[PDB]
Amino acid sequence: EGYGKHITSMHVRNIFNQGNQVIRNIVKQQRYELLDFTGTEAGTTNLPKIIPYQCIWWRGLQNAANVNQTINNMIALNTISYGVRFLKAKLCIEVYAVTRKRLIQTGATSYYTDDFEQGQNLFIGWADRKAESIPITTPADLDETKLTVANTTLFDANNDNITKEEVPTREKWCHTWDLDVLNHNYLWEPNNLDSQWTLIPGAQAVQPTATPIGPTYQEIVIATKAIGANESALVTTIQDRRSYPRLMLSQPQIKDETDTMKFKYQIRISTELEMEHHIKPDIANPWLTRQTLPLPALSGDGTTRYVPCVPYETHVSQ
Repeated sequence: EGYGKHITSMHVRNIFNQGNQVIRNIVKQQRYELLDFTGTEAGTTNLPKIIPYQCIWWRGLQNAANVNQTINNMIALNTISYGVRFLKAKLCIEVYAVTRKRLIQTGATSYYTDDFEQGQNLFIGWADRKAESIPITTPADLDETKLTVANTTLFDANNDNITKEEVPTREKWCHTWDLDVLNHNYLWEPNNLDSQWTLIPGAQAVQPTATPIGPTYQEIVIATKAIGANESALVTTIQDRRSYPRLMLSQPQIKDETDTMKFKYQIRISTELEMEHHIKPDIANPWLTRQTLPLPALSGDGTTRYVPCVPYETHVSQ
């Protein structure tokens, strides 16, 4: 018998883990940006300005210069992680200033000037009553400033469907999503989120026929995975339905002597998406993908992509 101080008989011991380790990263993006309803150019128009939180721009793809390190952390962790679960998403819009171009006419100059409105607000619209979609072409289109849809508005005199929440200056609007829909201990494939036509977790059973997504929107997923040419994994899980109504920013519609008085806003968009990275285990186990199903994405040859914004889910008594 060994007399050492630390001596103890061997219990069955293997230190290598099974993947129980979880890093709980957050990916933050914080942006002070312009909302311009004045101009005639693209997203500067009077049209509402969409927030495509379905398109998982939380990465901050709409520009390459907004990458912070939280991404650079996510990019790394996705290298060492077999799977991920997004357990929260926190969106907060601050309204610092409000501004509107007043029209001035002198000597047929017909120039403009800007005025502060402390009494008007920023209307945050929801599609919650209607079914709508977001056209997507390039990551740039994910910019919530310059993103628009033609002939769309938050104000329809015939029927007003939108659910609206007005944000004054010196006031913030913070909405939060719970993005862990995956029961039975399934996870999301690691993604560095370099694709705009990729989408957010949650099950909107709708998918465009022109861009068939596959099962991952189903409330029950029936899917397969390659895991090499020799093997295949059958990924099968339940995930709760989720409805992500189109989130639209807009000014009030003020009929003015000429054409619907225009405002412009200064806001700070604060986005922190919370991710739990389940790191790859100490030993290679490619078959862990049996627990992972890819992030939903719009697959197709087209240059443009229409994401379902589907507003809501009826609740039936049971």
